[PDB]
Amino acid sequence: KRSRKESYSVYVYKVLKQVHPDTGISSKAMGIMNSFVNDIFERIAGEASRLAHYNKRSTITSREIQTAVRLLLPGELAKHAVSEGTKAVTKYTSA
Amino acid sequence: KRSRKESYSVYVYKVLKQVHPDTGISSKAMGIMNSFVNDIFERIAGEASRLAHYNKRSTITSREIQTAVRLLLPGELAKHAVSEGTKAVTKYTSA
Amino acid sequence: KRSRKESYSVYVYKVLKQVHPDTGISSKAMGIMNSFVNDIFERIAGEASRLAHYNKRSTITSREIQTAVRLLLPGELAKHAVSEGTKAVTKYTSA
Amino acid sequence: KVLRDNIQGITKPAIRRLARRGGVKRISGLIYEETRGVLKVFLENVIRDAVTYTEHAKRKTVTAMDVVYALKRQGRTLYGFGG
Amino acid sequence: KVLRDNIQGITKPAIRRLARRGGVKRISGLIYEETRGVLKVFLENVIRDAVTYTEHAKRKTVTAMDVVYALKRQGRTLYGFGG
Amino acid sequence: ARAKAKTRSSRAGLQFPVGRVHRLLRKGNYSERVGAGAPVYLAAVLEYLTAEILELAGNAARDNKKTRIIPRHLQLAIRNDEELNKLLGRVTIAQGGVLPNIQAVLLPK
Amino acid sequence: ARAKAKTRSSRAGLQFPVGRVHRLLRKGNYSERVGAGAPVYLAAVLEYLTAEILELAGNAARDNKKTRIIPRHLQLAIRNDEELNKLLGRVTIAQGGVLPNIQAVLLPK
Amino acid sequence: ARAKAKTRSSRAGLQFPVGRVHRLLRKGNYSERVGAGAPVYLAAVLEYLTAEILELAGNAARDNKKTRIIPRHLQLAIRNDEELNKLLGRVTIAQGGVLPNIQAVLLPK
Amino acid sequence: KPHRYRPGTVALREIRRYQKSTELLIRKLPFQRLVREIAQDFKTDLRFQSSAVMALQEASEAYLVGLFEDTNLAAIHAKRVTIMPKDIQLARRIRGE
Amino acid sequence: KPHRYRPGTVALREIRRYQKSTELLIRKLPFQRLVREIAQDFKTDLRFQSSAVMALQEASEAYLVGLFEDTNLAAIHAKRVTIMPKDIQLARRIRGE
Repeated sequence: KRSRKESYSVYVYKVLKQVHPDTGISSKAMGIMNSFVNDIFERIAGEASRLAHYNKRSTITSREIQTAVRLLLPGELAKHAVSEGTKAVTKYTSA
Repeated sequence: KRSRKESYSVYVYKVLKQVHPDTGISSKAMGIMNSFVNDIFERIAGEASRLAHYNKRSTITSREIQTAVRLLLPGELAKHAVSEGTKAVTKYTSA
Repeated sequence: KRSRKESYSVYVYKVLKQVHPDTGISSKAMGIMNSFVNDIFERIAGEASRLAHYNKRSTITSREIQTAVRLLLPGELAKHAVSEGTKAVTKYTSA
Repeated sequence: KVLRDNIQGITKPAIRRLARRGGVKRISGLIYEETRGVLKVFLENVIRDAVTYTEHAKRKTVTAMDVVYALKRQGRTLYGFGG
Repeated sequence: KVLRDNIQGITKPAIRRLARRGGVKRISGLIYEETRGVLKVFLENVIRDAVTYTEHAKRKTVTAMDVVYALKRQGRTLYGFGG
Repeated sequence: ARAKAKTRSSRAGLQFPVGRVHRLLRKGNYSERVGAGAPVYLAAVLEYLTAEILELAGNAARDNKKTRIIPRHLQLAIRNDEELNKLLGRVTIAQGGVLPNIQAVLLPK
Repeated sequence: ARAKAKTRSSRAGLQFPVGRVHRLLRKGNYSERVGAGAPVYLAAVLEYLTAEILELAGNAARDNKKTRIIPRHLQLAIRNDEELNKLLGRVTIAQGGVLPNIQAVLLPK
Repeated sequence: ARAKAKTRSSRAGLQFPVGRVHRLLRKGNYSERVGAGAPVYLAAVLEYLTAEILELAGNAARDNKKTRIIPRHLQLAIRNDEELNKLLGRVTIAQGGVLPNIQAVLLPK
Repeated sequence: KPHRYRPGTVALREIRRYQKSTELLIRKLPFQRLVREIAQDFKTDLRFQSSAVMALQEASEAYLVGLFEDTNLAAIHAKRVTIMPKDIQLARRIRGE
Repeated sequence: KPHRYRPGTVALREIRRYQKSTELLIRKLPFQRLVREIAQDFKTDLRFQSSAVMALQEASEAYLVGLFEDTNLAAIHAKRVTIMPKDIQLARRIRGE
């Protein structure tokens, strides 16, 4: 066959059926979605790397990730993001 | 008892001497040069990391370094820069 | 086989593969290159002997031939060649 | 084998359609050639780095991924072609 | 300590001085208010970024190196402060 | 004697893969040492970000009475949210178009 | 018993530290491994840029007859070279100021 | 137990033969004593001059669409720079010809 | 009498029409010829994916339509309705190229 | 009768002066007071290194002066010599903020 190629199609498709069970996707739109995921992912990853370099910490942790999303994502979207992410932290710490 | 803070100051002062032995330096301009070399260094380093990530090379090589030199530096600066870089890496290869 | 005729061909070939890897050589222009290198060598070496004579100095060193190239070859190429020559004598001083 | 003039291949009505999408309702006659010039500049700046990306990859066929890298370095990042 | 009306602490002739550095030949009297507003927006953004940096740093004090980082991530890099 | 193979995304209760992004940060070269909770954090952030943009897109698709999402609706959704436009002002969408916008002086009397 | 200590900057024959740049790139986390010639090449291109910009600094200083440099002269140097301006459009120098520039319509007559 | 035979041309990091130039000065009958740095200095200046004239050879070859140098390229390179002309005013290049140069009064109305 | 609209009304109609639509404005084969032409100016004999060409043409049209909306803002700011190349030069100078 | 220059001549003189000079045109104490006042709004009881304050001083002056040649280009672009707030609004919106 062919070597496996990663995509974010199935996860966004679960997100869609959570948010709108009725609708479908175009593949062009899903290409934009994959580009969006990778772009925001690398932006926050670069923030994570630079902030970890700045305070001379050999680890990356979530604390600077709240720092990163609060600096990068503006305002109420960022504070919403803090809300779901920290509660996701609570479920992950409770396993 | 103190702990060091490094800079590029000695190298800037030396290269100031062999470009022009008879001229002086102000300290705040010399810090501007420090941060300038730091900024160019970080730009090239990030671009180099990105190129090494693109071609799935886990090792960074001078080939993509000079590729990034054309990538950032425009034209005249780029072609002369790859000239001294090439002749320097040949001197190191002989060394 | 015939006895060796020393010439300055291969060195100019090497320096052109630093300055233009692509471009080719005609042999009569190559003899012209040998004529430049020999003639300028003759001018500067005769001036070096002369300047060693006038200051009654027994030894040909870099400083008086620096004086001589500041004499004969004019201006910008002279001061640049001064720069590479100082660089070369300093790095050769460091063996 | 070689081509010498295709900047006129970007015709005036295509520029007019772009200007209508730009919201221009009235276009001077002097617009078209200077828009061609700035298009020339922008395409040079992107394709220089694009073929630079390509030649570092030791490829003689370009990839769209490298075009994505060229535009995102230039600050005009594109969605819809990564992957 | 606690102050109220420091937007007017940037005086009108100081704004005239910046405008003459900008090469403005004539300044309207209306100009100073929106220059205060634009300065307010810009400083608010960059110092929000800076306080975010230092609250990550577990420092109660503002450092210049954080200000350097905050300016350069916005695309308005400055030199001369150890960056 | 091994326990059941359970997934960390379910442990957070979210849908983006924790292990995939954990591997991505391990190979993306942003730190040599990675904390456990940060990939969970970012996965939740991105999944929510997809949630509001998908809500805006689906509402736009319902407004334009199409039941399969199209890039035009993505462009119209993102350009109509102020904070996402501040997030995404410098990005270009393939086959997207722009907002319907005419200036007042361009309109006739 | 052991080779005499001689630095890699001497081997490159250039003044910027090969070892410090090597160490900074190793702990700057840009790849898992680093080639030998790459930091040397980076230091060389940096010192070339410093060479030309301090040439501009020096002759701009002799324009104002001051043997010690001012960052004003640095801003003059950056703004009077078009490729260095293109490198440095979005960065400003401390106490840098602006070029002497007036619009022609602002002049009398 | 001898160290490896390594060359002074490499020690000066230049292409021109330091040893042969030293030998040609020694039997060129200019002094009975000669310093070590003088042939290195000569090697340096002759590298730089051959480098600049070869750059001129390269672009004078390239703009006439030739990838191999000709003495016409050499003549057009040298005679179009006044400083090399003051270096080489009394110098003739074989098959070099002259610059394309017509006096303005020779041209028709 | 054959019907003829007053000027600008039809122009506003293409504004609405191509602002509602997204489909691409330029003939793709001439611009493919142009990108091959300009690509050969750096290095000889490049091959192109059609995906790459279409991707770069969205990027190009986005850049152009951005600078047209800037010159719209400039021309309206100049109390005029017609764009002229000095307006575009103004916009390009303001953006910082 | 006492001497009095015509309008613009004096202004051109300090234009030349402040183009020549590099010193900071904002008074330091109310500026840093404003910085402390606004920084209080996001978190309480902040202390400032002085060099940070002077750094963000020239950052502010650079941002304003940059949008000032933007404003000047807009003003001369509209064939005027006096700037208006919509010039600054135009310049910022072209820059995209």
